[PDB]
Amino acid sequence: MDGVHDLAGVQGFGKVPHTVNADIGPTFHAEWEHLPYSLMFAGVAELGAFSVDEVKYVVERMEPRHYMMTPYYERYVIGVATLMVEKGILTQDELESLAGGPFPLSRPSESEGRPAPVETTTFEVGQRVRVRDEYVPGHIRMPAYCRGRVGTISHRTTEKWPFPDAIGHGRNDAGEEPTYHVKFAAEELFGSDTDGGSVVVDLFEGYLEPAA
Amino acid sequence: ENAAPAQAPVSDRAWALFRALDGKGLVPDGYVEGWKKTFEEDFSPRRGAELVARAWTDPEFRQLLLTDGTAAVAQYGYLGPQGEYIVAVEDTPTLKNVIVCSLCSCTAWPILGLPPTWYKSFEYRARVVREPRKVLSEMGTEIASDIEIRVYDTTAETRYMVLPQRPAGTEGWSQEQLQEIVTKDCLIGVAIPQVPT
Ligand SMILES: [Fe+3]
Ligand SMILES: [Mg+2]
Ligand SMILES: [Mg+2]
Repeated sequence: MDGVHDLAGVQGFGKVPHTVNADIGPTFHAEWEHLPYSLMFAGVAELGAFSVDEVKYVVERMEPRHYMMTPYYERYVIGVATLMVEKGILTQDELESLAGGPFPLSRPSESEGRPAPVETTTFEVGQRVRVRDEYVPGHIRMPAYCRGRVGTISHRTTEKWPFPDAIGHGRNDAGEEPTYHVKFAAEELFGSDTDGGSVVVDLFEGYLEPAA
Repeated sequence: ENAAPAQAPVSDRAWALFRALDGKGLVPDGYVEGWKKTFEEDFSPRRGAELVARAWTDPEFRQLLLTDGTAAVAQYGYLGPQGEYIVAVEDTPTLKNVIVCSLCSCTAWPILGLPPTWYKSFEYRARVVREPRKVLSEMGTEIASDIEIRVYDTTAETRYMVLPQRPAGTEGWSQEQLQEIVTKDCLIGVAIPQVPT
């Protein structure tokens, strides 16, 4: 999904709000902040109601301006709440009644997702690959900066995981795939407009194809 | 035009979500409190620091950490949620590694701790993949011009830690002494370990 969450390479932001080794304060800065992750895990591990992938996608589905003005941990409150409503566990009524006011949720999905691809290639360390030039309206773990770009394989994972584009929508056809550390030259991604060396993206097999 | 939606205070929303679930019997007793404790007390960059210090003082373990990071971490019992498949990335005299999650916040929680606010910022997520040298400079870390910067974007299940170079002036230090200078920011990659005078 080509959402505003796909931030890498966006220009116009100011300084990162940190200097190295500065005090970051406590893990949680407010008494509710442990709730989003805890309740995510309740949903995943205890209820079996959704995957972590579905959490990532439901946050991507926040209305874009809402996403942009919402602090991090609040986005996951919104996202977990949304999934609990969508899965029929909770109602928005009861959430707003208990909150004592408005509790807007992420927007409905506009895609049913897609299955794990049936045709993929097992790549080897040192191989050259291209990121498939595809557009996925639902969830995908491919930042747009690397779409259609060429890099080289630095690692093939020894484990395999469900294809995000499927389980992120709660589908039954996510299969399993390894992922690959794909090393791109900075100039491949941003031309002359970068001060970097290389960028390594951890890409599902189904996002990749052999380079020409 | 472009206005924020009306929202109840975030604390009220967050506790409403808890209460709605808990009042249906969906949240075990002590569940969120247990996670709170894990996140605050167990998941910690002191663990990654221990790992770095061991690698610095034990060539065999270094090799293991760089080849099968998951197995290395498991020896210490530090695998966990968001830290199941570990890759350690080695800094060298010509290479500085830095980690981000441009899409969200993904971080090797058990060994780095939960990410700090700045790591999750839009500024870091947008900028470090494109201009890491300037980002690190602004943060207080000057990377000599003879060093390639490599940014790892944590886009799948690999969870990364940086193995920084060991600074001069630490020769013969104990593992405890070395661990003290390997900070959270060293593990993320935005800082280089510092030796006092
Ligand atoms: Fe993330
Ligand atoms: Mg975009
Ligand atoms: Mg030495």
